[PDB]
Amino acid sequence: KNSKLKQDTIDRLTTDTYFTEKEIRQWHKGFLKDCPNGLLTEQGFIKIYKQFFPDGDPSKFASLVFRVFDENNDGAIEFEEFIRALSITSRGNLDEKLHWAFRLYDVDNDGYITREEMYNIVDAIYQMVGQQPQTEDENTPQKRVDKIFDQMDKNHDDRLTLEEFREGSKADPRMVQALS
Ligand SMILES: CN(C)CCCN1c2ccccc2Sc2ccc(Cl)cc21
Ligand SMILES: [Ca+2]
Ligand SMILES: [Ca+2]
Ligand SMILES: [Ca+2]
Repeated sequence: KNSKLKQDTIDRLTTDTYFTEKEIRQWHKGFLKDCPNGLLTEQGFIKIYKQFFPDGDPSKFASLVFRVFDENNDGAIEFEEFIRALSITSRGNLDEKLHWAFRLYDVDNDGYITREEMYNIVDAIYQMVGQQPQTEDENTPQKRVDKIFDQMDKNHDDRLTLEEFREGSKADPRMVQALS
């Protein structure tokens, strides 16, 4: 019964996250309000994003986030996955946050961010806003991303490793700023 919070789950969570046992039990109550039976599917996750961005279509972005939350790739976000992601994004140190962002941009999980993956995240963000925006010629989404990508791509091989992305993002936080 996915609804019941087991002690074994709490034990791993207090080891792996910055939440106390009392905080985890309180979060489990709120989690059950949005997800009474304890498992959030991708459609369920898209549905919550749609409510929050009524003038856009956040489906593409929500699906990208969902796959990073769903660490075991079983098609549902369990409470333990929710708490782990919340710990990283709301309490984690800068290296932990940037690793999470790297996983979001690395759509195919091959260990590299390509320009095309970065374009795709940006396009998804624009869709969520609800705008495929007309831009001046030098301000196109591709042009903006390309200049930031080029500065992070220190060996100019058209892909970003975790280290290129993380150190580059410390000098220029815009790619991860856009995620929030
Ligand atoms: C205000 N709230 C909806 C929580 C914040 C938004 N958001 C989110 C959505 C639904 C369930 C959990 C989360 S945590 C989170 C972590 C990373 C990113 Cl990129 C987004 C989110
Ligand atoms: Ca899962
Ligand atoms: Ca990739
Ligand atoms: Ca590179």
